[PDB]
Amino acid sequence: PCASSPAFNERMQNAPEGYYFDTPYQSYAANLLCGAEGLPHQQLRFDRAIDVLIPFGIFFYVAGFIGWSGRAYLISSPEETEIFIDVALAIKSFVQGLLWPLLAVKELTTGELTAPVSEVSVSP
Amino acid sequence: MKYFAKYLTSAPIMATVALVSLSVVLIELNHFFPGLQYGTY
Amino acid sequence: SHSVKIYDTCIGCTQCVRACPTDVLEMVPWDGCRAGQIAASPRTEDCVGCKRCETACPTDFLSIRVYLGAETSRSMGLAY
Amino acid sequence: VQRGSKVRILRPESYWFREVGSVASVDQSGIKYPVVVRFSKVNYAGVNTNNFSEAELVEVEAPP
Amino acid sequence: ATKFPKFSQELQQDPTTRRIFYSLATAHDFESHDGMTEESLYQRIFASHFGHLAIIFLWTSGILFHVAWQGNFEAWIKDPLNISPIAHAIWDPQFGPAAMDAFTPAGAGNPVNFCYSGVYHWWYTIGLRTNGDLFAGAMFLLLLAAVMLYAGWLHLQPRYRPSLAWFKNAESRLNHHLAGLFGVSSLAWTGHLVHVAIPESRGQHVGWDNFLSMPPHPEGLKPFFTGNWGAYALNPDTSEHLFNTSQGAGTAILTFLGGFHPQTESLWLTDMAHHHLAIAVIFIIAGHMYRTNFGIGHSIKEMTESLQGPGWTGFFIAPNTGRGHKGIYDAYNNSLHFQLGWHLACLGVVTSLVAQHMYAMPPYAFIARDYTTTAALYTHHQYIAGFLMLGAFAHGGIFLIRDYDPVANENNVLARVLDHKEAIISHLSWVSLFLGFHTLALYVHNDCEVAFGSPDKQILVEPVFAQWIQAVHGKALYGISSLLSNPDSIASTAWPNHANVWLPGWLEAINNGTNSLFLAIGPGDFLVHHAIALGLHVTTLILVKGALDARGSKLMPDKKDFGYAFPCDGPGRGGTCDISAWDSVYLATFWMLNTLGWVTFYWHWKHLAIWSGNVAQFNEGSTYLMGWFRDYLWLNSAQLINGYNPYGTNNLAIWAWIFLFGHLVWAISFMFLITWRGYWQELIETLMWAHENTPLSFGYPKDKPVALSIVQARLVGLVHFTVGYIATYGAFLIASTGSRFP
Amino acid sequence: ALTGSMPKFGGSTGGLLTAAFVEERYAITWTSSKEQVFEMPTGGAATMNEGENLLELARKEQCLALGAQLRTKFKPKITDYKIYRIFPNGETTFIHPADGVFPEKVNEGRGYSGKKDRRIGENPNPATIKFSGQNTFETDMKS
Amino acid sequence: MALSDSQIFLALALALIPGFLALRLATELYK
Amino acid sequence: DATQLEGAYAAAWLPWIMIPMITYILPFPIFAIAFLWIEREG
Ligand code: F6C
Ligand code: CLA
Ligand code: CLA
Ligand code: CLA
Ligand code: CLA
Ligand SMILES: CCCCCCCCCCCCCCCC(=O)OC[C@H](COP(=O)(O)OC[C@@H](O)CO)OC(=O)CCCCCCCCCCCCCCC
Repeated sequence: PCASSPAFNERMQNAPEGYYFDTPYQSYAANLLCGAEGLPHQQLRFDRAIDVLIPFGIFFYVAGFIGWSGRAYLISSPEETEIFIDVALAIKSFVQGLLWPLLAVKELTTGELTAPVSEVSVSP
Repeated sequence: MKYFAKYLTSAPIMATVALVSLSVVLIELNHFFPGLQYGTY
Repeated sequence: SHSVKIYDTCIGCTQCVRACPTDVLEMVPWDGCRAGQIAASPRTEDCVGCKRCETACPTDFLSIRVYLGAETSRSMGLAY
Repeated sequence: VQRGSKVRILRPESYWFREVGSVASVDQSGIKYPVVVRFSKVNYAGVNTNNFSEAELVEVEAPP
Repeated sequence: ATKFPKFSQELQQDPTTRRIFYSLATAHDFESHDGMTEESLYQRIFASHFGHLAIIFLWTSGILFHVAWQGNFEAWIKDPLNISPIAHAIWDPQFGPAAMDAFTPAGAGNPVNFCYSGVYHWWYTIGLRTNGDLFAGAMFLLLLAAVMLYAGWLHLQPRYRPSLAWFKNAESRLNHHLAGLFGVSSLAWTGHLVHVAIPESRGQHVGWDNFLSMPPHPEGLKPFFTGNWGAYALNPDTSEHLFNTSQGAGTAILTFLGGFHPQTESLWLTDMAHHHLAIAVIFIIAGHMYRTNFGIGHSIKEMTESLQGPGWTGFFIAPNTGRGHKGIYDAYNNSLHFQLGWHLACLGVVTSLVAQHMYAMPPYAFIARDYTTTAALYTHHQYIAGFLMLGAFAHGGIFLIRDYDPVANENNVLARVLDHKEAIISHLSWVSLFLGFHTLALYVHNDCEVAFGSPDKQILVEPVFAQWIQAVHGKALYGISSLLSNPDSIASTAWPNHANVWLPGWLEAINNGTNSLFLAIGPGDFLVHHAIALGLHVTTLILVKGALDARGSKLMPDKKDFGYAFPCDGPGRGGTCDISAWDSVYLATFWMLNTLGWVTFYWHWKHLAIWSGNVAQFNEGSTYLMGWFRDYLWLNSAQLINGYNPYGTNNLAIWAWIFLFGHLVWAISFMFLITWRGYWQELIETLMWAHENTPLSFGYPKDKPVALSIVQARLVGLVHFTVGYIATYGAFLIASTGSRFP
Repeated sequence: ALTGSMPKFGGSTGGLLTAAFVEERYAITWTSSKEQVFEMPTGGAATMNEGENLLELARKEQCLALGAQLRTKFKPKITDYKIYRIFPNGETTFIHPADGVFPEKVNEGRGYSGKKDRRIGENPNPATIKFSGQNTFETDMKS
Repeated sequence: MALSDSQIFLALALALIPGFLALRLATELYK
Repeated sequence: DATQLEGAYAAAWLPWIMIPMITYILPFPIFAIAFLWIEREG
């Protein structure tokens, strides 16, 4: 642990204080796992399971939000809506884009998330 | 000002406002703990 | 010399002939399209290979193809 | 195939292979590629229509 | 019309200087040659192979001759830790006496080159002890090269040229190569290892004058014929055995100790003799599988054509593959490009295996302590392997252009991967994009944290999966009591059998934290492994994309009618620069070079920090990119670039000169790579004006000066980029290691 | 044998070289209604005489660039230009217009010289014409 | 021990056999 | 010590003549032979 690490205290008690090392060296040292160089190492264990879910799972929501807002705006379109973003249809695809997680599983089973092999252009 | 609103809905204007609006997390990364590691939130 | 081949998707628009800088191409009667014309490439010993004829062709895919072949002093565009 | 029918292209070398385009006009002059098909999506050369045979088209919408 | 080249009438009609350049880079493409039949093609390739083996034997003979005449082999076997092996002698008349003195060591009377190829260690581990032994080997290889040359000349004679059905025999060749090129050769190498190498390792001299006298074992072929084979594994070399001397020696010839000889820090010679014997027996067995002309055996064609459909008699691990492997045997056997691109992929995987295995399990005596030799050998084989993997995909594309038959391969696996090639290319693109964004952004975050005075805020992710695979082999470096790390586990004990007699020797070596066998890895290793993943994925993207789009894409549907290498299809359709499949191997050579740069940079810095003792330099300095820039490139350059300064010259003067030479060649590449053809053609037209109008200038070009063609200059700039990239790093790696650790 | 006055020009470095007299030269003749300045394809400005003009150039592309300039940059257009190929023995050969019309029009009697009744995407794929000499468009079938 | 002058001259004379065998194979492969 | 090039090896007079032959005496004849080979006419 970082609290009992013997090398992590030589960056504790000799560093600028400021507001980037004083309110950040604490919460960090309480709940991190340092090695031998006095450096927090991002671990992947059972204790990290409810730690790495908030970077991994909460990024998946906002990334799918962006990808589904870019989808629902662009199915309802036609070469002027990409230049001049129609703010009304953008808000319509954002409101539906909020709960995109449900809509995404309401497309795969219905077969309207994927296109047929003969309805998509290919090359020789 | 009929097309002044339309010019403000153009791709560069939406681009610049989107970057500055998502990138204003300056205040989110200064309000509480300007250093936030993976296991600390 | 290069090989300039004209295929039956030609529509006789003449644009390949007009775009040729070295006069390789001309129009011949065909009755295989409604223009009644098709391109031909007899003076293909003159072909430099610029493919302006292919840029001028409107059909998809091109009704005229240039295949760069053995280089001569004419196809290399050499005034020396 | 006559004017207005949406057709899918069966020409492998076409830019719009396996794509739906609207028939503009069919030529009854006995030429090799009589059907003119027009596409909402342009090719690389900047051309959105082309002449096809009837044998390389599949009707997907009868004209209304 | 000239008479050169005789293999192409179209290049003889060429009135310009292009035919000289195109006759050099189309000379070995026998398929596209005038009046070439398939039979004449195979026969010419056979004779070319013989001439190639002759060149290899002449090269090895020359290495042996120059170590025996100008090296210090006999002086180096006395102390292979404090004496630098010598390659050959310098005879540059342009040296000043300051360079003659700098390239002369303490024990030499002339300027010499220090050998970094490792042949001293290899020859010392296999029995060679004197310059006479080296000279005898060199003269044997000279005569063997003459034999290969005569064989190649002989099989071009009309009564001796093999028929095409002989070349198509894929059942006889596999039997004779498995059993007789891999088996009998490895059995003979086991014979040498127990007759010469292990005896000379113990101090007894065995030569072609007393080997019939001296038995390899006290009971000569008594335990083998009687069936008691465990006698050959009795009384091995003790831990306090000194190589080439009888102090600590044993008598065993085939034992399975595992780990390393503790005095040479290399693999045991009894283990290597036992290895090559157990390899020879299995390969001699395996060369009995296919039928030639004795009825018994398999047919490869019937085995491949039987993987068509579903069911247990059919291809059941992928029943939805259409015609399965029908036509795949003929695609392999008829196409020489399919075979060459397949064999190049196999050889490029084996060469990377060679590089990855010979540093972690050193096979030669005292080569783990020759640091520059170890580094040079790893980098050598990894770059050879990257080139072989690049040529594998090159000839996979050339097969799909030239030899692929879409009707013989109708709806099989090959034609089934050609169908959905956009899925393969887009998913390689996704993996490449994910790896690149994440690895670069993690490195740049670490840079910005360290620059802003917060090394503690770096994102340091441990390679827990590879640390666990290090633990399942018996590494107690971490707190993971896994399979072989757990001493009373099912894997460690071999419960019914208890015959893993390799376990104590192997755990003496993996836990020994001084060798390279399973080095300790931390957060700086995870990032560079993800960079290597990115590099292999993007190189595979470029090569796979260019091979699968070789026959045609949407931008150029009839690309197979234009060949493998062609400049472009003009500026129509938006422009079609670098559209050929050859241009993909072109564009992926840069990415192969970059990936192998990352690989060898990682290996070299990891080992420099280990060899110096300051492993924390790489540990807490390889997680951000300025640490790579400053603690690796800038720091280990101070001795190289001071090879000659305004005060004098040391023996690193040639490495400084070659460092600058590689920089020059790499920069010259950018001239061919950035500037394109029409600029130079107009410049050459002005030069032609100037020459015809100057007095007293009586020469005139027989063949018209033209600028290098588009594909030609792509190849020339790529060759320059490659040669300068290899020269710069070869000069830096030999001088940053040979100076710190002389 | 060729009629026409050489256009009034001061000379240039862009003109004829050795290959003009050892390989081939081209000549373009045209009639102009007035004495007027054109651009040489070799660089510079020359003046065409009123009446018949004859100019020797090194390439057929230069003669066709000049001819395209004559029929597009001048009002009234000069469309009566004729291009000849001159050989080192003196032999002159009338090449443009090859027929006597103008390739862009259609004459009854020209004849097919590049036509391949196919549709490009159906050339014989190269696995079958390997050791033959033919390459994929210089063939006769359609697969 | 070190090589002798006669051992170097033996090498030089014996490499004339691959030297002319290589020329024979090069001209038999027909440039 | 080393005022000039030496050979502490057998037949050390052989570099003295072999380096001129391989590097600046025989190469221009070889270049001339190859130039005459590539420029000969049918
Ligand atoms: C022989 C033949 C001939 C002649 C005569 O004869 C000649 C001449 C001239 C004159 C006139 C002039 C001036 C001179 C001077 O100053 O400068 C020098 C250079 C040189 C190179 C010099 C040269 C000399 C000669 C070569 C001599 C010889 C030597 C020997 C013989 C060798 C030996 C042999 C053996 C076998 C190896 C020139 C020049 C030029 N070039 Mg020129 N050449 C020629 C060749 C060549 C080739 C191969 C190439 C490719 C590399 C080129 C290239 C070039 C360029 C880039 C340029 C330039 O810049 C310049 C000019 O333009 O101005 C303006 N060019 N030029
Ligand atoms: C940077 C990668 C790298 C490294 C460290 C080496 C290292 C080595 N190579 Mg090499 N080699 C490489 C890439 C590399 N190779 C590639 C990509 C090719 C394919 C063309 C070769 C082909 C090759 C041959 C034919 C031979 C070697 C040999 C050797 C060994 C002796 C030379 C020496 O001591 O150090 C110096 C290393 C340098 C890179 C010095 C720079 C010299 C520049 C590169 C000359 C440019 C020529 C060309 C690009 C590659 C030449 C490499 C080689 C001659 C040194 C040495 C272990 C020799 C050997 O096997 O010993 C018995 C040998 O005969 N290699
Ligand atoms: C291919 C292996 C090889 C290589 C790379 C070298 C390299 C060298 N030799 Mg050596 N040599 C070799 C084989 C080789 N030798 C063999 C087998 C013999 C026994 C006859 C000799 C006998 C020899 C002598 C007497 C001398 C050298 C010397 C030298 C050095 C200067 C060059 C020279 O004078 O050439 C001289 C070459 C010969 C007299 C005979 C060469 C015969 C080889 C086998 C030719 C190999 C051709 C090759 C396989 C074809 C490649 C094709 C092409 C694409 C490159 C140089 C380092 C000189 C030296 O020591 O410098 C200080 C010196 O004077 N060599
Ligand atoms: C037992 C009989 C026999 C043997 C020994 C061979 C041997 C050979 N054949 Mg042949 N062949 C045979 C029967 C045989 N053949 C029959 C019956 C047929 C008719 C079907 C053929 C038809 C045939 C053809 C058409 C060709 C060959 C070729 C070859 C050569 C290719 C392999 C090579 O270059 O060397 C090296 C390979 C090895 C030494 C083994 C490689 C194993 C791995 C890759 C390396 C070993 C790993 C190990 C770590 C190495 C460390 C060493 C290091 C420390 C120095 C080789 C010498 C090729 C040729 O013509 O060459 C002239 C070729 O084109 N053969
Ligand atoms: C077993 C190995 C092997 C073999 C037999 C071949 C054989 C062949 N390849 Mg090849 N290839 C290979 C591996 C191999 N390849 C590898 C490892 C790569 C990746 C680098 C390639 C990538 C490749 C491409 C892209 C192409 C081929 C082609 C060919 C064919 C013609 C080659 C040629 O034109 O003649 C002779 C060519 C030369 C003699 C050129 C030599 C110059 C090279 C490039 C660099 C020389 C190094 C330089 C001089 C060092 C100087 C440094 C110092 C002095 C300063 C031929 C059948 C061509 C083909 O099939 O056409 C359709 C083709 O386009 N290959
Ligand atoms: C390495 C030591 C120093 C090197 C110096 C010598 C280097 C090679 C010199 C080339 C002269 C050969 C001229 C052939 C003249 C000849 O007989 O022409 C034969 C052939 C074409 O001849 P034609 O059929 O046109 O012959 C017609 C007329 O001769 C009369 O009809 O040319 C070739 O084969 C070129 C390929 C040779 C490729 C050579 C490379 C092989 C390396 C050889 C190593 C030589 C070592 C010799 C000493 C041991």
